[PDB]
Amino acid sequence: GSCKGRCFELQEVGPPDCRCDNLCKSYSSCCHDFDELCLKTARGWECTKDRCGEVRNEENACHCSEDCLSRGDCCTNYQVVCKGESHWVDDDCEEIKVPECPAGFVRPPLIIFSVDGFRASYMKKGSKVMPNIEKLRSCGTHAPYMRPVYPTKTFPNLYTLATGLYPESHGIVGNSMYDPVFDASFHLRGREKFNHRWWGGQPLWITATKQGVRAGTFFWSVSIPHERRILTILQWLSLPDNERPSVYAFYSEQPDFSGHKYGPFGPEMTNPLREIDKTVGQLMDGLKQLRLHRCVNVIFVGDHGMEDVTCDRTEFLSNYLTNVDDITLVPGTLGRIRAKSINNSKYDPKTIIAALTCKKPDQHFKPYMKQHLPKRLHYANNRRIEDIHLLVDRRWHVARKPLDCFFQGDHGFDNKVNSMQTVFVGYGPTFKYRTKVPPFENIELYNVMCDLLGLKPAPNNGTHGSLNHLLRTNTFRPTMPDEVSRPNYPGIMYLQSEFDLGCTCDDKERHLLYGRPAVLYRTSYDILYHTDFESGYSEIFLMPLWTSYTISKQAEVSSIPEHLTNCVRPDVRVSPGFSQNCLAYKNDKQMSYGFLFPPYLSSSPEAKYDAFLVTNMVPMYPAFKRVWAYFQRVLVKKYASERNGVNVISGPIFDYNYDGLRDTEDEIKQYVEGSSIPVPTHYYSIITSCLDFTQPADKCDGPLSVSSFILPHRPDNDESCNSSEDESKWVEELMKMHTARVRDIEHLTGLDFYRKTSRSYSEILTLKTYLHTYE
Ligand SMILES: CC(C)CCC[C@@H](C)[C@H]1CC[C@H]2[C@@H]3[C@H](O)C=C4C[C@@H](O)CC[C@]4(C)[C@H]3CC[C@]12C
Ligand SMILES: *[C@@H]1O[C@H](CO)[C@@H](O[C@@H]2O[C@H](CO)[C@@H](O)[C@H](O)[C@H]2NC(C)=O)[C@H](O)[C@H]1NC(C)=O
Ligand SMILES: CCCCCn1cc(-c2cc(=O)c3c(O)cc(O)cc3o2)c2ccccc21
Ligand SMILES: [Ca+2]
Ligand SMILES: [Ca+2]
Ligand SMILES: [Zn+2]
Repeated sequence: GSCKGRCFELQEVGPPDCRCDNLCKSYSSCCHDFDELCLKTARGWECTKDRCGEVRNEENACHCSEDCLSRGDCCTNYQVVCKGESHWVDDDCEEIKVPECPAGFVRPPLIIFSVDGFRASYMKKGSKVMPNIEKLRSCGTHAPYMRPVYPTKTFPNLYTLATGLYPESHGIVGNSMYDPVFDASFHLRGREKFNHRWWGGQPLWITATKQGVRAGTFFWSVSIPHERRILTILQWLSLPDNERPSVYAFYSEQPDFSGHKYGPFGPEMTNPLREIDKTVGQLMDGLKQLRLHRCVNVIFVGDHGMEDVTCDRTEFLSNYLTNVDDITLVPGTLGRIRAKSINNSKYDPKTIIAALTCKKPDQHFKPYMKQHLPKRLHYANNRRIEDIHLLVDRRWHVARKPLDCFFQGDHGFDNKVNSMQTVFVGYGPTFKYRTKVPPFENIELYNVMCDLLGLKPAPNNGTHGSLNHLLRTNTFRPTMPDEVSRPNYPGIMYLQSEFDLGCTCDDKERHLLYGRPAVLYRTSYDILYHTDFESGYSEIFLMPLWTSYTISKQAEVSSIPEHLTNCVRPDVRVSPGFSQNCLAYKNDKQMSYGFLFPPYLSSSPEAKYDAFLVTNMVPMYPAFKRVWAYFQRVLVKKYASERNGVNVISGPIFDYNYDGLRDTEDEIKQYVEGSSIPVPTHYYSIITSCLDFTQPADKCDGPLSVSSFILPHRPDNDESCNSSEDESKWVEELMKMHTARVRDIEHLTGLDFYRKTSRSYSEILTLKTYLHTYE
């Protein structure tokens, strides 16, 4: 019934003994004396010279008594003021080669310092307003920025951070959520968020406790001031080895709060950024007091950035739809449209998005069926994610009615938007000294954090080892996956006369730079060699899985000879039974065909004939052919001209269940008419070259540069409002919106790339997780 000596305990209490927890206020279960005993504030949070040696007065917020550090409740500045010790920030950075921890510490403790809406750019704008944060960044390990997940909202990103899962896998797909199985709605305000049914995956505090590592409460009630959070964590860290947690978490509502009201770049942002730094100096001044400042690994990390957004730049559905009253919309920086199923006869998904498509000359949102959203967002495979999505342009909002400024800043946009980028910093013995690392995605932190705790990570969407360059120790050693299916290498097995495919034609080492892609599923494929390209032909999918070729910088482009314009030749190396039939494409009136290796980049007039081989043909819609033709005839040579050659790996992807995973033969829903030939949901291409552009791609002795895409194989070009103009106007913009990581293609193909490079597997992993933003 009382909180005496019970304040901020870690005791797991189901009913009934009343509560003194860090979250007792959010639950309303605080024992009554929590405010007086636990939420002390008297005499502030910093020692003054007059308070030094003071007799202990329990009522003071913190203590400057000589018994204070025996009790572990000194103000964080006790030794600075009282014992004449230097502020951590004023001390010069010294490398922490080994963790200098008290005896009995089994693990280097870990502290996660989370900050809401910390734009990556704030770091510069504040080298002098954030002296403590800047010493952690300069002397520890830091990235220029960290990519948040989409939606770039607080809960999806904080839980992604806790799980290493995309929102669609852990289920916090948004700050607000309807779940049809539950018939219930989740909101940032309410007690529904406290129900465990919403929270999938395995968050870091569960991974640790299940493995015998104790955790402090990652969640703080807002009524608990930040200073008191720093004192509690510093107090948990003084507990005996039995009770002492290994991992801790501090959260700041700032600067998201001020970035919302005043905007991201207001001069008013400064003092928020300074308040945060003082809370860092309190933690590091606190840690140094405990002589834990060279023992604890500290992570400074945000959830998302802040963008200039005002209620003035708001598109209203009522201007595009007829029955805005028969729809539910999750509004703002992203759109989700569901049917108000009651009074909802007229609601038809197809009519809705047609009415929202390219209706205004400068439409600041695009409709999207979730499945057609860019694959790099991985935002479709959850029942809480509505089919209809509105991808809103940065700096804009979407709302139902004009009747829905108080805010100059907001966020939630696409996660490639630079204003949505956030910060990561690592400081401590397991982290690297004075070291910098490339921007990485926040789905990879979970593995690093398990590593820093010696925890076996739960299955997640990070690529374990992609971030080993962050750490001096706690090494996780990645191993290349093993080839499941092995390639058959066919020869001239059959005769041109044995083929009755209805295919007609007026016939008459350099390309596999980084080794053969591994096929990591059970199938039957043939490596096919040609002058200009190499391919792995799926006898199951009657198409190549991968097609690899190299186009040098000086390469010439050539037109399709008009006598071969509709030429499809039969490959003697592969069975009539394991080949497509041109007849199918004739019958299929909406389906046409394309080629993985472009005939435009043939090396000779004679070589070009290979490009017309039936084993290089794939189902392509006439609308997509516009996109692919442009990429093949124009952009490859352009990339080669810019990057001093490029190796290219193109192919099909099948993901009708939009799970981001290779489709099985049964998962395929669309085939060519009367054919066993599958229609891909997307086409991919991996474009690689030497990061050192003075070295051609084929003679590259160092790091690699890649850009990749997963272009959607759509029967129309309605995604492109400028599709009517020349492809010079729209194609590349489309391909930029569907930038992809090689990793993302590996999942969608079951293929493993870069297995035969000169680089370490760690580097290559880092390379497969890279996403070319074009921002
Ligand atoms: C009102 C705000 C100040 C706080 C909101 C807190 C809420 C999001 C947090 C508080 C307790 C959290 C759960 C707790 O850690 C136990 C686990 C079990 C694990 O398997 C999945 C996650 C889960 C349920 C946490 C979910 C988030 C919770 C409810
Ligand atoms: C993100 O991680 C989850 C966790 O593994 C992946 O979902 C699992 O995938 C495996 C492999 O196919 C299945 O055996 C599991 O059944 C899946 N999860 C569950 C709960 O069943 C998910 O595929 C990953 N996402 C991506 C895009 O790779
Ligand atoms: C290794 C994992 C690191 C992530 C830590 N992490 C902190 C959360 C947090 C804590 C609060 O105290 C809080 C608040 O006081 C007000 C508010 O609006 C939101 C708030 O969220 C949070 C939530 C969901 C998943 C993860 C989380
Ligand atoms: Ca990954
Ligand atoms: Ca799939
Ligand atoms: Zn947030």
